[PDB]
Amino acid sequence: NVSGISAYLLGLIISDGGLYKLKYKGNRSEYRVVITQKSENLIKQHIAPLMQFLIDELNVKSKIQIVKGDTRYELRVSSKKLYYYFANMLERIRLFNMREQIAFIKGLYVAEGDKTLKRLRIWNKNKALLEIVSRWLNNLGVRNTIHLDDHRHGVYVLNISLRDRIKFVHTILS
DNA sequence: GCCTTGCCGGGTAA
DNA sequence: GTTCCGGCGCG
DNA sequence: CGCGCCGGAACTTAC
DNA sequence: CCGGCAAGGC
Ligand SMILES: [Mg+2]
Ligand SMILES: [Mg+2]
Repeated sequence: NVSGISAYLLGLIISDGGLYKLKYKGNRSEYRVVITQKSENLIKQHIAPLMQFLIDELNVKSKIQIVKGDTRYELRVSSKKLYYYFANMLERIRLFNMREQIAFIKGLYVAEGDKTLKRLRIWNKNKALLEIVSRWLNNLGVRNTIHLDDHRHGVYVLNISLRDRIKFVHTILS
């Protein structure tokens, strides 16, 4: 159970939130696992109980916080343990098994994919990350390309070929 | 001649 | 998305 | 005194 | 993220 939900959550974190090691007025600190999202409902209904499931399984004692901001809501767990659990998992991403790869790619697409489904695309500034995913998708028989989509901000796009539309949607999304 | 997809500019949602 | 701010508890 | 959870949100920009 | 434009192939 745990590996799949972890990879999915990491997907969301990487793309719509982040992992933060903080240093405050002497000499305090904080370790944060964050996912931000426009919809408070999606955070409470879908994301938070998955995070809560993981927290319980890992015996993390921190609580899930939901903080209102100007433009989005923030799901935040303040936990050194959870922070390293995800940061280490991120470093070892190349060792993911198929269940984890599929969950992670799914997270990526929910967070930052072409949601219109007329085109199948994933955006990110991290080319290296997209190239891992690109390799995974090839082994799943999903052809794709990576190109610099935005010369302003250095944002690359991973475009999934519509020739493999069906296989992508059914393997990754459904 | 239709589809796919590279390219790019605006602008919310991170 | 990121890192500032203000709290608090703990050894 | 040094570190780590809590709650907020101004500030900045990648999708 | 979105979505219009258009250039490149069956
Ligand atoms: Mg992102
Ligand atoms: Mg998003």
